[PDB]
Amino acid sequence: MKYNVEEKGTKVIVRGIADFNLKETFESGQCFRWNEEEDGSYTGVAYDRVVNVKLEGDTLIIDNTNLTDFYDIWFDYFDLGRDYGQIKESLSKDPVLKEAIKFGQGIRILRQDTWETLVSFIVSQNNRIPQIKKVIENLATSFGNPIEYKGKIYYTFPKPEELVMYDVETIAKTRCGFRAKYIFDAASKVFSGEINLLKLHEYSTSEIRDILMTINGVGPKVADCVILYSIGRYDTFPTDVWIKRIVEHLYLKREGTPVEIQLFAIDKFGDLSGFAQQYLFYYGREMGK
DNA sequence: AGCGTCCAGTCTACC
DNA sequence: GGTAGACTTGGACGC
Repeated sequence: MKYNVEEKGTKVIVRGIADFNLKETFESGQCFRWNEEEDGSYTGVAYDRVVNVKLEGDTLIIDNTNLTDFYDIWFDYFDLGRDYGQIKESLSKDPVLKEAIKFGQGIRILRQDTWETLVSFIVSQNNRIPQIKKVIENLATSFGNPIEYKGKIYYTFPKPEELVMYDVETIAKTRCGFRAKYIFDAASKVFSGEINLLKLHEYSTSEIRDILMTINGVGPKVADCVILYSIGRYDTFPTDVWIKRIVEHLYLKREGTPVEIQLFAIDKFGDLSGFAQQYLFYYGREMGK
């Protein structure tokens, strides 16, 4: 992907943007901390930074950042290096995905922080999106570090070291419920060095699954989401109830277990299963099931 | 009405 | 070996 990048004032401008849409990306069910501003731009808190992203045609405007942070953080965050046009063309050979793609032509898989993704999807279990978004912002406000942008105070996502000194009940004050003990166990295990997140990409996909599932409250799904949305292993297909029913209704025309639904997609899509999972998800929400 | 009953991945208990 | 039922918080839907 070829872009013309320039620093201009307190913002960074990227021209030559393709296969990208803010609304579609931030509402594909992968992230939770990005919110729409009145002009249609999005403000979010990731990697201990607060930025506003705005897309005007093929021009991206990232406010409150510098050329150092753009290449070090945001280039890889929005996965700008990858060609989604080739991915869309390849997947479109299946007629079901072609129909799914036309509704989400701008979905890109974000490369989010390992720790935030882990805790975010620990919170996601048996939980609707609006509540997940609320609990995460509670954790941020309660235990995060304050940063300001345009007069308003925003909060970073709490690190493991910033969570270990609190009891379960204190964590439970974020309205997370029974999930509090899982967050407490997750924070304890990373803080002790018992689970290394920086070196986690060195292991195979199956090894990573096993490493993360050692944390109480992390099963296959949470582990899969961390693997896809944070590690960037795209040959995975994280199966939630929604995608199960989407793959059921549109392909097999029967009913299935999360295991066989998963093995059907990885077989059919291969190294592009993660992208396919995104197009079907947003298409699933667009059709209303 | 307002009060109820159901439900949005993982663990635990028990096969 | 496998899974049914419990699980916080809270919003939807019944009558």
